[PDB]
Amino acid sequence: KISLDQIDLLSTKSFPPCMRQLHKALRENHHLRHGGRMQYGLFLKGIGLTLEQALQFWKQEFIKGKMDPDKFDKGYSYNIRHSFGKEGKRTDYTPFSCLKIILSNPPSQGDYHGCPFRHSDPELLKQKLQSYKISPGGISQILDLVKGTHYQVACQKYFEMIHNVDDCGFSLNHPNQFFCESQRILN
Amino acid sequence: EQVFHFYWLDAYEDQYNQPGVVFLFGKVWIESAETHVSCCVMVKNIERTLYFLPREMKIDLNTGKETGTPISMKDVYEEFDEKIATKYKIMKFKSKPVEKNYAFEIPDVPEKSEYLEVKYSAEMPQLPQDLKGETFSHVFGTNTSSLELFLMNRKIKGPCWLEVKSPQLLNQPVSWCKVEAMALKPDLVNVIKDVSPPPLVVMAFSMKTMQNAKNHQNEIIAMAALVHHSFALDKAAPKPPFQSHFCVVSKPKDCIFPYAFKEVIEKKNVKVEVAATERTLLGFFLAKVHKIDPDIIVGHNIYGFELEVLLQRINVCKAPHWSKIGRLKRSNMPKLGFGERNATCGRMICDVEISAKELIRCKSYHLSELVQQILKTERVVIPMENIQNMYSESSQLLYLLEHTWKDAKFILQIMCELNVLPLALQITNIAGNIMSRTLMGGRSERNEFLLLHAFYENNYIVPDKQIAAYAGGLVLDPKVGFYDKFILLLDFNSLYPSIIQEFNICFTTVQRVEQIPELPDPSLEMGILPREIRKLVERRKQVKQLMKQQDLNPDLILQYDIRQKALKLTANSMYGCLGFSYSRFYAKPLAALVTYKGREILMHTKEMVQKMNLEVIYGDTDSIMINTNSTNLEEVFKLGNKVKSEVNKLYKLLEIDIDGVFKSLLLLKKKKYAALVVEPTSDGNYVTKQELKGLDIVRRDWCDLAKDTGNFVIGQILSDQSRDTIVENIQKRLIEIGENVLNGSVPVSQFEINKALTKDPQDYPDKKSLPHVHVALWINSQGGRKVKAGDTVSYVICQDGSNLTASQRAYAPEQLQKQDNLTIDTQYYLAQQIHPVVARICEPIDGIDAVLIATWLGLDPTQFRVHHY
DNA sequence: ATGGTCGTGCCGCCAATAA
Ligand SMILES: Nc1ncnc2c1ncn2[C@H]1C[C@H](O)[C@@H](COP(=O)(O)OP(=O)(O)OP(=O)(O)O)O1
Ligand code: SF4
Ligand SMILES: [Mg+2]
Repeated sequence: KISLDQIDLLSTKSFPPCMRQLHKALRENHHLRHGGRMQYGLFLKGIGLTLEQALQFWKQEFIKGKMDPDKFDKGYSYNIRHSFGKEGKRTDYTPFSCLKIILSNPPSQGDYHGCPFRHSDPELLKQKLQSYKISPGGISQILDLVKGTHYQVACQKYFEMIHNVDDCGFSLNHPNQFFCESQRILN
Repeated sequence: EQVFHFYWLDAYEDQYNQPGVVFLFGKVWIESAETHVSCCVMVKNIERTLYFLPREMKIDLNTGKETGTPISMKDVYEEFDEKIATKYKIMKFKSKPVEKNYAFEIPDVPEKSEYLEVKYSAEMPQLPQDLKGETFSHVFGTNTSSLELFLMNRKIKGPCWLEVKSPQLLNQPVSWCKVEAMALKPDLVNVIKDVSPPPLVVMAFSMKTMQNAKNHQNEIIAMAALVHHSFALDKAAPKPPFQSHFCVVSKPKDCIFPYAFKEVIEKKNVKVEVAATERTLLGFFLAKVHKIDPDIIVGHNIYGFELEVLLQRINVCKAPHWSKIGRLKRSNMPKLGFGERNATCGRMICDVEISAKELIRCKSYHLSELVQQILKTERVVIPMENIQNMYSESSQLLYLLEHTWKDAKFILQIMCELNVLPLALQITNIAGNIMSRTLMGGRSERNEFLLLHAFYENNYIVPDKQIAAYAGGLVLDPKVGFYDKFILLLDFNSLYPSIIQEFNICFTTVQRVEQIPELPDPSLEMGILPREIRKLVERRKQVKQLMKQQDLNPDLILQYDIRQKALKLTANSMYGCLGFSYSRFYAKPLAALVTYKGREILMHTKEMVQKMNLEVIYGDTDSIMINTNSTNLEEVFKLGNKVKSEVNKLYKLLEIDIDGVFKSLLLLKKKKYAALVVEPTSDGNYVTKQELKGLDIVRRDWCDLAKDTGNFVIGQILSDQSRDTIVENIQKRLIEIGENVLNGSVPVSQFEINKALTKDPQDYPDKKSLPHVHVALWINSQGGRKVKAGDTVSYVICQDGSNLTASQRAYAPEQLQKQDNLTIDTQYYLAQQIHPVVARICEPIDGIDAVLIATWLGLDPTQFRVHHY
């Protein structure tokens, strides 16, 4: 279903800011750390991508990093296949829940994964939202919620005033759920 | 009466065939012939000894009931007399009570108690090892060997002069020796000490095989040997090393000798005999061995391939009197160093490869490498397949014979230069075991025999034979970087033996039942282990004192260094044997305690040195590196002396010395550093000598080109030049190396990589991913000379074009120029052999990085870092 | 058939739980 020519548009329109930042980092640096790689692979599996297209996209992006295909094949192809439950125990995996991304495995230096509303600094988040044509009132509300230790409802309000809807109508527990709810209204 | 002296050299026994007898071979003195000849003596009526531990209270074999009557010695005597003897058919025995001390791991045994010592001939059967009874709780020494019992009873420590009392003639000869003797009981043998050892006879030989083309089989076609008749074990090697020689050559089968070969032999006029078939050559060699009667046989790879092939050829050819190779008369030989040792009974076998491996560490242990290193000469290697081609010309056959003779001469020269025989004799005389077993290598046997002698001499009972695990050393956290000021290094002399002597660590003193036992009380007397290690420590100190003598020959200094290193290794192996699970004296707690004490000593020394406002940057379980941050040798020397005095004030037996003073040190990681060592010469002047420790350059699994580049980089870095010029020099050298590699002017011999084999090549399940095992498989399947465990394999990675991985594209060096589709893979060597070593070496210094190295080498930097545009 | 501690190069394997 999903092709390679609309993933960028989907990230800019439907993806939450965390995975949008991960996609931008993968596009620019042509590389990612283990946390970002795992999160992006699980999300791409969740949205509906199969093994062939995911492998094609990953190898094409790695070519943009300028390492030989053999290196990628013997280094990370096994990990990608195991992420889909196609090797080892052959156990299918669930994409990381929003609660785990917010709390579990916090990012470190050089890591772009995790919740920006909890990990990314507010001062850089201001220009990040400016790049996302976010209204100043929404930015102030998001900052106030962040100062109030509110992350799930903060992303809920973010989805609300980026989706031109007053009420989202769901409880935020999964970025895959976020994308599905965004697509249910957009499409 | 009648009595004759004797000098034994070897022993042999066979419980299964002739129980209760020991054969001794050696030299005897004859006045009429004014020379020493081989002799053998038989000792019989060797009887087993048993020790029965009486029980303080008898217990029934059903519920352990104690009636109330105390147990007397006569009760145990009656129990053995009327119960054990009848059941196991024991006819005659002698019994008497004695006193013994037991201090080993077996529990429920008092330290001092009486035992029932019963002796009977070995002909009667053997009691079970775990026998139990109404009045005795345990039995010791059920399965003691006859040879060991004889040696411990007569207190014989290695070769020595022996006196036989009341000799008896033999009705039927049993050995190929000139003189024979017989002793009824071992009580008639005595040892003397004030006689110098007699001269011996040394025989060196080697052969050249030939693989049959029609069927998979090997035959011997040429052979030569060298004999010396007055070799002395108490002096230097004689000059010349040999006095006589002989050689014999025979055709394999189908090929015939070139015409007029006998005329050429007569023209040359050398002691060479041409043999018709293989059987004639084998018979001639067997007769020659008996006629010469050698005492030491020295060769290369004798235990691995030579002896087995020779015995197999003798068997298949059915040569008469196969026993002439040994010194005993037998009919059927065994087959598997056990079968070979049994076959060569009576004659000492010395292998140059084993001795070289035990003494000197080299890149490889082939004959060519040994000649190149020890003798600094090159040896021409004749390809195995070309043997058939060179069999049609007289000149080629003569060249082959001369090459065999040269190989024998090289083996003899290497053996004489390494001084293996005097060192082995000294080690045997120290330990007290059989000297022929010493030449086979190994450290467990020597330590076991030494401890056995020590415990037997002190009236103890030794345990019967059989049928990571704890905290070790401590290494401090290094301070990675580059240092320019003078750096000290303090070392401990014989740390573990010193700790053992200081803290009286011994079996008798330490009470034990994963916990470290407490230290023994200082009021207790010295244990057996410290008193036995003190002799080795004193011997090493004496050797070092002899070293300190000035104006010595360069070869004598090297021989003394080898001797002292061997002595130090032997002394150190005593501690290691305490942690050997298969050892006869296995004791983990003692090793744990000594390691803990060493760690505590290191910590205390480090803390007390830090207390004096000095920087400590490294240390490995006995050392401390101090950054004095000075530039004059006098001040650092005075500070080192002060610290040495402060350290040595605390202890009584431990000592500390200034091992060396560095001028500049580059520390990379743990056990990996390189520095310049300052050595004074005269008039207060000093010279600097480079040295390496643990770097990737000193390893044998790297190509020589990478090693040379790393050595040059290390030499340039440690120099005193400005930091700006060294970067330019390294860049220029790397550019030149990159240009030369792609140009193809580099010799092929610089791309060889050497690796060792642990197991047999057929035992590797990952043969598809291991290159060295693949090359070993290829050379075994399609080649001649066979590679086994412990051998080294040389391989080169070449471009194959099959789109396979690097690990599956290994080939033998001889396979490269033979074919046409194989070429040197320059990319692999320039990107995975040179770059990693240089990048790791130059990591601590600034101005050099992986990207810069890649650019200088001419590679593609678009893989290492890039990414950021 | 001595003990332990340390690093370098090849491979395969795993996490996950909405709707
Ligand atoms: N090959 C070995 N086998 C067993 N233990 C060893 C071995 N090498 C070293 N050790 C142990 C015991 C030593 O006391 C300790 C330190 O050894 P090392 O520094 O080489 O020499 P050493 O402290 O015994 O004195 P020396 O400097 O006089 O040779 O490490
Ligand atoms: S709340 Fe969840 S979906 Fe929203 S930015 Fe944070 S991690 Fe992403
Ligand atoms: Mg990786």
